[PDB]
Amino acid sequence: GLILQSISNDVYHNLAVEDWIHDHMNLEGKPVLFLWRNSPTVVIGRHQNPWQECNLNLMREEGVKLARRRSGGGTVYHDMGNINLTFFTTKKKYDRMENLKLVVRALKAVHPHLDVQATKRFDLLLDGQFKISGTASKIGRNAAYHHCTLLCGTDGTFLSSLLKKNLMEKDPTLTCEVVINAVATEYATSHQIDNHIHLINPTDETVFPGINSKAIELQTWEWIYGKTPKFSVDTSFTVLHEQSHVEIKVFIDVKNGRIEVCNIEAPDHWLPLEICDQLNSSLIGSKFSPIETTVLTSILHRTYPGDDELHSKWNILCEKIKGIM
Repeated sequence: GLILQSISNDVYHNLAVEDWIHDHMNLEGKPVLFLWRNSPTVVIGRHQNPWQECNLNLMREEGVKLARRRSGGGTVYHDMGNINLTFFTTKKKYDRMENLKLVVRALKAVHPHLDVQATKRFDLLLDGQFKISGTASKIGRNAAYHHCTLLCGTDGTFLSSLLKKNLMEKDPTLTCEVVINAVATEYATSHQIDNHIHLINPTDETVFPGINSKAIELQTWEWIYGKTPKFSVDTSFTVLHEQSHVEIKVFIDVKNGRIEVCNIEAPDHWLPLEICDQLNSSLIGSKFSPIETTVLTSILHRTYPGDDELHSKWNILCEKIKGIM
């Protein structure tokens, strides 16, 4: 048996460790539990769409990081009140359930007869209502690791905000540290080995042969965003005018975070078509994200003299545009 914890709260590092172990240490009759809490950070499954899950703009103003993990699964929000547990083992001995049950024991060993249990969809219902735990997995040819999160003190409301109830909020002394032990304890017993948690720092590559490489990688926009499977936009929105309404059309095709086909259409009478070209064009092959509003208005504020009504109608466009970038 073996139990490791991380002093760090830098998701990317705490993630790199994950692989390391999976790409390295032999879990053959040598299972490994790894526990680790991260700073506020939104994490998406391997093949998920960042722009779909979170209010990146909101996240942005918020010191809140985004990250994409090598394991499949859906999106959960991490913070200092969120306990991550990864059960590394041989592919031969992989048992999501065994793990969830393990956690329930851990849990009850700290709140005698607490209304928590496993489900069909491998999460954990507290009181049949509030959910408090998420699942994830990753399967190699010989070994497999079942990742999983626990909600001790994370804020559901501040979370709620990033979509498109807690533990301590039930029992104050359910401090993660407490739950971290309770778990480790239970895992100790379950294989019978020094109830000792081997603390670690994720950056220290004397212990971890060349890790920060991976850590940088999982951080590259190319990887975080650039992996998002092909996805398109087929929308519209109307601006007042006058006082009819002038409609706009937007149709973008994205492939690997890069725009592949951008067709932004507006009525020539309201706004010169050779502008919507300028945009569409300076946007093809560009990365899908907010647009530098200096290059933005640069486009024309130098090109087309000074029509305040022009500039004004230009914004209202960029506006609606950036509102979905």
